[PDB]
This record gives sequence, C-alpha cells and structure tokens, in this order.
Amino acid sequence: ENFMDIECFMVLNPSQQLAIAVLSLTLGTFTVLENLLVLCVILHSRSLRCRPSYHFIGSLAVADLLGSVIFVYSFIDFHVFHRKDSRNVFLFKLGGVTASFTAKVGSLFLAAIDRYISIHRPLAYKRIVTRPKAVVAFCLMWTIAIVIAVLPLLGWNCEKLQSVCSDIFPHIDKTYLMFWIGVVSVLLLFIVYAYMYILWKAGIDCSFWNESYLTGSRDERKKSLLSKFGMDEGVTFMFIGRFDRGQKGVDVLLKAIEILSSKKEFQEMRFIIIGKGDPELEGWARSLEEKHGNVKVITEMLSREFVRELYGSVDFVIIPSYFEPFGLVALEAMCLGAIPIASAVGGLRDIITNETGILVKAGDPGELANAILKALELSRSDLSKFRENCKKRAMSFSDQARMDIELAKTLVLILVVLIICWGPLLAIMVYDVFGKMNKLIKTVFAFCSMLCLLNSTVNPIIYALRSKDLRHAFRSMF
Amino acid sequence: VQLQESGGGLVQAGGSLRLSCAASGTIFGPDVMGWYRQAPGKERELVAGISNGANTYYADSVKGRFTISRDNAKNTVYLQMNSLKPEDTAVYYCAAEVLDYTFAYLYHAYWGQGTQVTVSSHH
Ligand SMILES: C[C@H](NC(=O)C(C)(C)Oc1ccc(C(F)(F)F)cn1)[C@@H](Cc1ccc(Cl)cc1)c1cccc(C#N)c1
Repeated sequence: ENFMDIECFMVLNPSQQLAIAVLSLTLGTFTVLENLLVLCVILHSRSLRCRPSYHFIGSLAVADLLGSVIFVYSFIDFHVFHRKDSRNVFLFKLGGVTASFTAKVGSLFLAAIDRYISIHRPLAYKRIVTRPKAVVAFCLMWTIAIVIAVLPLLGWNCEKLQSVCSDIFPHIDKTYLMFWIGVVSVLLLFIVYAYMYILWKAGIDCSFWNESYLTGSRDERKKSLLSKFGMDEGVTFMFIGRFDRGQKGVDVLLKAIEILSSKKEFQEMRFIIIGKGDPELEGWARSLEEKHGNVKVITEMLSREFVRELYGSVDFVIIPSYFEPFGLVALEAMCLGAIPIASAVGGLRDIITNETGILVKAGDPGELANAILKALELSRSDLSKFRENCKKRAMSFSDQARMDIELAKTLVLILVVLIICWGPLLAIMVYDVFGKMNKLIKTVFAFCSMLCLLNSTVNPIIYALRSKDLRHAFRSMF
Repeated sequence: VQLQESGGGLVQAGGSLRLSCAASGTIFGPDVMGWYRQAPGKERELVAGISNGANTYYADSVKGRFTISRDNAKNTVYLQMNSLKPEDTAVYYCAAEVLDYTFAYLYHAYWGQGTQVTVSSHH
C-alpha cells in the first residue's frame, strides 16, 4: 500500500538505517549529476548533436534520468517527509519507472535499426536516415512508452476493474502487468537476435577481401592461374564488369586490345575479360579470344571466392568506366594488391591517387593503350611498393565500417548489461503474475530492486570507456 | 521495385521539357538512376546518369544541355532538357540499378515503360 517501504518486505536491523539512507542519497545524487553531465556534454557539442547515430545515447541518458529522480524524490516523499502515498502518486511513480525501462528498450531498438542500416547497407545510410526521420522515430518511441506507462492511470488499475489483483505491487492488476512484461520481453528477444545477426554477418562480410584467405605467393598463384587457362607466364591484365555501351567502356578496352595487337609487345601481355551483356560485345570478345592465343573471355557467372583469387593473381586491373559512381571494383582490387588502371571519372577520380594507380581520360582508346604500355614498362621493376600502397589506401577507405562495428559492440555491451541488471526482477515479476508469491521471493525482489539504480549508474560509465568523441567533447567543455 | 514515368510528350525545337520517374521499393529503392533513349532503327543508349548529389554523368552529345536531379521526399528522379534538337526524337526509359556492396559484379537493373518524345522543327 506504500511505495518503497523496506520494512514491509524484510525486517531490517535498526542499527543501519542511516548507512542505507546515506548510501541511497550518494548513489541517487551521483546518478543525477552524472546524467545531467551527460546531457550537457551531448547537447553543448555540435559534432555529437549533428550525428543521428549517437542520438540513442541522449535518449538513454534521459531514460537514465527518469528512473533516477523518481527514485530519490520517492525517498524524500517517504523518509524525511513522512507523508503517505495516495493511488495517483504511486501510479505516477510506477509509470515513471516503467516508462524509463520501455524508453531504454525502444532506444536500443532504434539504435539496432540504425546499426543495421549503417553497417549492412552503407550506400543508403547517408540518405535514408537523417535529422527529421530520426527525431520523429525517437519522438514516437518516447510517446508510445509514455502512453503504455500512463494506461493504468486512465482506468486500468486494480481498483476500477475489481478483478484479481497483483501482490508485488498494489493498485494494479495482473493483466496490465502481463501485457507490459510480454511486450518488453518480446522486444528484448528481438533485440538480442538482431544484434547477434548484425555482429555475425558483418564479421565475415567486412573482412572478406583480405589477402589472408589466399595460400601461396603471388608468382606461383599467377602461374597456376595462367596454366589453368593454358597460357604462358607474362604480365596479366584483368577486366570484370558489364558488357554494355555507355555504362562500362568495355568497347574501349576491346579497341585498345585491337590497337596493341599491331605491336610487338602484345605477345608478352595476357588479357582476361569477364562479363555478361550485349550479344554483340560478347561475340566481339569471343572473336578476339579465337584470334589471339593470349586473350581469355569468361561469360558464365562466377563465385565470390573465385574472383577473390583472380584479384590475388593478376598484376593489373583495367576499369575503363564511363560512369562509375562508387568505384567498388577499384576498392576490391586494391584490397587484394592489384594495381588499378581506371578512367579518371566519378569515384575513380578520388579513390585512386596519382601514386597508387594510373588514370586516363574517359572514352579514349589511345590513352588506355599508352597507359597499358606504361604499366608493362613499370612491370619490369618491382611492384611491391605499389601493392603495399594500394593495400594501405584500400584499407584506409574502410575505416568507417570498423568504427560502425565498434559502435555496434558498444550497443551490445549496453544491451547485455541491461539484461543482466533487469533479469532477476523481470523473472520475479513473471513469478508474481504466474503462480504463488511468498515472502522469500519478496525479499529477493527487494534485494535485486537496487540493480535498476546500479544500471542507471553504470550506463554513462561505459560511454567514457567506449565513445572517444564523447570524451573529446567533455574535454572541450573543460 | 516499380518504376513509373511522367512528363512525356511532343515539343517544338529549341523548347524545354521535363520528365519525372518514380520508384517504389523496400529499402532506399534504386541505388543508381539513369535515363536511356532509343531512336527508331537504333539501339538504346545512356543519355544521363546519377547516384546522389553532384556525382552525375552526361552523354558526350548532350553535355551542357541536359540536367538531372534526384529527390528523397518522394524518391524520384527529374530530367530537364532545354533547347531541344530534332535528333532527340526517341523513346525514353528510366533505369534503376541496385548494386550489392559486398561484391560489385552482382547488380539488378530495372527498366520502366518509357515515353515517346518527338522534336518538331516547326509548329
Ligand atoms: C528502489 C525501488 N525498490 C523498492 O521500492 C522496494 C521493492 C520496496 O524495495 C526496496 C529496495 C531498495 C530500497 C532502499 F533501501 F534502497 F531504499 C528500499 N526498498 C524501486 C521500485 C520499483 C518500481 C517498479 C519497478 Cl518495475 C521496479 C522497482 C525503484 C523506485 C524508483 C526508481 C527505480 C529505478 N531507478 C526503482
């Protein structure tokens, strides 16, 4: 009938009320001051507030406030001021606590959705989620948490229904408690599954284009690949893409091969062309394959691993693209130590610098011819420096994904500490709604009910341990 | 995904015209938008292309005359041409490419219905 009455649940030795009270005061004030510190840091910094991906932290901090103040005020409303609690204020406090927990769960939900978008769909993260979509989503999350918190005040209490009534908390019924615990539990299960799937899929997909998956040296790999195609050892060139006119300049490559066919150095060259598309270009490539004995054309669909090996074996990769927005082929080539010879247009203009690879103008077979000749000239010397520089640059463009994975790991840590802190309490609520309700379980509930405040204590501690940008903003504040 | 065109029709030489192509997908819909044109007795060719922002590409015969833009409020692509030439009479299609990040060779191309655009020298 009274909120936060320790003597109701367990008999406490009268020698340590002062110690319990002062510990509760220190913990509550520490939580409140550190949460306001987190809000001040996250709001006074332009860099963090302009990033939607960190928004959840603020939301969590707000939730960390909502469960904290309602704690300490309820200590003031009972101990130092001996006023009793009516039905309305008790339901208000219970709604505040439940709103804090539901807001934490929903913030983790929006954070998981954002993590999936940012990690596994990187080409859409910039343009799907922005300021208005994220702020609207967080607003609806907070409002739905608020309304499920407020539902018992509208007439879903134990008094009005006159039904079977809960024992662990008065003035509420079993049906509302079951509904709230069910939606929270199914949400948390979905979060666990989603974060496990995100961390599993991104583990193999991100670290896939590394040279650690290839066995043997580059020279013997190239020799084995060329012997598989029935060709002699030489400087190898690779093209992989789409057989069409306008998107990828494969016709430019074929014209360049025809131009080099008139020279004496063509017999040293080896050419591999992989693609599928217009039958005219396919027939043209087949005619060049039948004419010269150092040109191989592959049309059937290739697996990912096979193409990984091909990048690992060839010496140069030709990308004569007319319009290449993202330059993914260059990134995959340089991740596996292949020098790219690409047209200076689109992303290929700024992925490849003048030192890493060779850049030509778009649509000129002559410039491509001179570039291939210069590549063969450079192949006389050692190309290990080019390989290492291309690998370094390609790994440099992948730095965003690793930070996204680190943020996902921080979110997983937040979720698991939430689960650890709210496990026994949720299980005790399950035991209350389903089955009997004895005094020992009441004492266990009273003991583990401090884990919510401990959870609110430890949530902003790990932000400093994980978020470097939050530390930078805090240092800039001082 | 579903692709719809609008804005097709005849126009006099030296005029102006707009086409809008709308896409309906599940996640971000298309990744790369483009316009292709096909003249009678002539294979289809890429008039213009866009991914996002100022990362555009125009065919060498229409550079400085055509322009392309993208809108995220309705996830559409807008093609503007000014000073029409009488060799621009063709059927126009909007092409949507969804390409996978993990392995660049895989891609999905979706073609719309297309609209007939005729350029007349005199009214
Ligand atoms: C600490 C509150 N626990 C209790 O009131 C009961 C269950 C009576 O046991 C305790 C537990 C601790 C204390 C003490 F000594 F630390 F003040 C006193 N009583 C708990 C009551 C509670 C209400 C709803 C739920 Cl779902 C869980 C716990 C509460 C109160 C206010 C904020 C938060 C969070 N932050 C948690």
